[PDB]
Amino acid sequence: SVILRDDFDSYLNPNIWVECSNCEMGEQCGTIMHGNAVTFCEPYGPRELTTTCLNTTTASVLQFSIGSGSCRFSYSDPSITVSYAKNNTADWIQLEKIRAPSNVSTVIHILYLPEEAKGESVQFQWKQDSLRVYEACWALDNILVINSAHREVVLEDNLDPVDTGNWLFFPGATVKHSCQSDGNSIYFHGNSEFNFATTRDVDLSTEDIQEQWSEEFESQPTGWDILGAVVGADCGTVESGLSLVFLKDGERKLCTPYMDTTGYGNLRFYFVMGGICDPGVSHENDIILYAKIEGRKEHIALDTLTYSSYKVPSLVSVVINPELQTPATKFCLRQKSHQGYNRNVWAVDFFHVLPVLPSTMSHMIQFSINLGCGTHQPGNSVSLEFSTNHGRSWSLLHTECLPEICAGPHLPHSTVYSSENYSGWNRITIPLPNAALTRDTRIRWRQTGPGNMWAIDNVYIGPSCLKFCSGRGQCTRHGCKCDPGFSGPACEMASQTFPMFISESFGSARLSSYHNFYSIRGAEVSFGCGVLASGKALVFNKDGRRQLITSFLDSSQSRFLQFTLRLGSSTCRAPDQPGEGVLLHYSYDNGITWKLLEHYSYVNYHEPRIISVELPDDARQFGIQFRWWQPYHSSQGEDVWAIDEIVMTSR
Ligand SMILES: *[C@@H]1O[C@H](CO)[C@@H](O)[C@H](O)[C@H]1NC(C)=O
Ligand SMILES: *[C@@H]1O[C@H](CO)[C@@H](O)[C@H](O)[C@H]1NC(C)=O
Ligand SMILES: *[C@@H]1O[C@H](CO)[C@@H](O)[C@H](O)[C@H]1NC(C)=O
Ligand SMILES: [Ca+2]
Ligand SMILES: [Ca+2]
Ligand SMILES: [Ca+2]
Ligand SMILES: [Ca+2]
Ligand SMILES: [Ca+2]
Repeated sequence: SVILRDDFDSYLNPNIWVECSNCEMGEQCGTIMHGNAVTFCEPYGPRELTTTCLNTTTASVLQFSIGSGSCRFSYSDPSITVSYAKNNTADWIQLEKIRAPSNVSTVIHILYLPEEAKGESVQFQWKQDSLRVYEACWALDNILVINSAHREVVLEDNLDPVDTGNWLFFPGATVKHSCQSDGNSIYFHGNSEFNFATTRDVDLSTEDIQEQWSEEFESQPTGWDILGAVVGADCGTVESGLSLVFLKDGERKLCTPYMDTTGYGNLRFYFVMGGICDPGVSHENDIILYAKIEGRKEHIALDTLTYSSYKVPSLVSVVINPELQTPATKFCLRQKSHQGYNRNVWAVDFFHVLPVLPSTMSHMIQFSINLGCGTHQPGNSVSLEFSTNHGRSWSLLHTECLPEICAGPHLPHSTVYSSENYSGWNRITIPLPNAALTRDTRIRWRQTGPGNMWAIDNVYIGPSCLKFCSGRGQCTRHGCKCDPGFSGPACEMASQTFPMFISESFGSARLSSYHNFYSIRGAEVSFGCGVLASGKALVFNKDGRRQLITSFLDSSQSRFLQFTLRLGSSTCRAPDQPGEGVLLHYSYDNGITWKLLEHYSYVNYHEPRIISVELPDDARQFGIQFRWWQPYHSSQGEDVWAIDEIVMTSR
């Protein structure tokens, strides 16, 4: 899994590092990643850090963080080489050369290791060029050499005990019992620029794909924008048959036609630079991947393909953002610069697109998370992201796509988790998107606020348990571990029964008395919106989440769900912007899958309306919840809506 790892807070460890040249292991420059770093601050002397011998036979990537922290950063100091040597000789071969840190930011460097650096006796060396005074300092932290050999399709870790091989780094966190966890968890105390937990790469590839559109480039395609390319096989087989080989003098650019992407969530293609072809040599030969919407001049950046990452044909997987799911979106690859004909050559093949989620729902992630740890901390929020290029770039695992605002497939919730909406420990269960179903995919939980406390536990990543255990179980390597009171391979058999009716006129001003509802957020019971049915109504006034979730029901013998709704009229001013309407969802797997039932435009309900929703078969279920929710509002006393007289019956 890992050939080398050191955050310098786990011990210099003489089994990892030769004695350094004029360094200190500590906090002389403050936080780089977290805790201690290897710092260089002497005015003279060689500045050098060197590993002991390593077996890099199947080493793929070298990663490290570098920066000046709170120390003086460089304007004119000599640059810093990253090199390797074999057989404990002094013949250092340069891998990369980077200028000494010249901002305050810490940069994470990802280096793809050439073949000649893969051997049985290899060291790596960080060394600053010698002087002819160092006016500045620099520091190293979180050094990692990944192993490509030994590989898994499932990652399971409840930290009891932790498998260190499952994790790269978690800066700001410790594996320990805290935050009222079940045994150990990954606990962030809240002390610092980076606070995240990153998994190792997992093999989430699938045996076949169900693409509905593809381009194989067996002849120059019609309607594309193609500059500087020939249809051929100069770089060898990129996927199958011929490919687009960008070997010409001049501009090298590839653009799809404007496409209807409103049903697509994942763009894929195979790519290679060098190898059989002439390789790129520096980052000016990099490929820029961007998108464009028809009618609008702006280029939406997507990713960058680096000259060193794709020396063999490799799958590139990119998320088509909700802003890019339009009736006319095009995708473009452009090289920055090259050194002439047949120089720094790249090739692409088998462009194809996939839906947001695979039809099979074949893979999932599940975890427990606590935000705040027994104290609601505003601004405490964790984004769940994935990478398919060894951490070079990251994407939110799911991005919301809601009516009017988004034209793509309906996706109600982004994989973002804030303290405002969660209390204590909560289990999150998510089907993985197609774009993450690759062959080196890693996951990370990243704090996006500041000193916020949080923790994660019971992590599962891999093939989906049956029905994601129906929201009533933990998915394990060996199937569902069901919660108390539930049983079966998907935890579908329940011991309790649920009411086959609901009825609420909202006579009580105390939200704590509503046991027929699971959640009442952002609302009060009052006359603020006048009379809807009779007496008071539930008026959604407040800042933050505005939602109403019924308790668990049994709608198997129910025909309709009925309620009175009003959107706006001074204490009930109507929603004024698109997407500020109300959505009705249902879920019968404990909130894993919220299915859209109806959408009430912000433009249609100024006078109270008796709404009667005839239930489709899929919404007549034992153990179901109905939710009314306003995802967007101006969060004051604005865009107010109200509900009253909720009724469901059964025969
Ligand atoms: C070095 O790594 C390779 C590939 O992982 C392995 O076959 C070899 O046995 C290793 N050498 C030693 C001394 O462990
Ligand atoms: C250097 O390392 C190579 C690894 O392929 C080994 O075969 C060779 O014997 C070594 N030679 C010396 C002089 O150390
Ligand atoms: C660090 O330098 C990079 C390179 O120009 C830049 O993108 C970034 O904004 C800099 N950080 C700060 C805090 O200026
Ligand atoms: Ca550290
Ligand atoms: Ca645990
Ligand atoms: Ca082809
Ligand atoms: Ca009422
Ligand atoms: Ca508004």
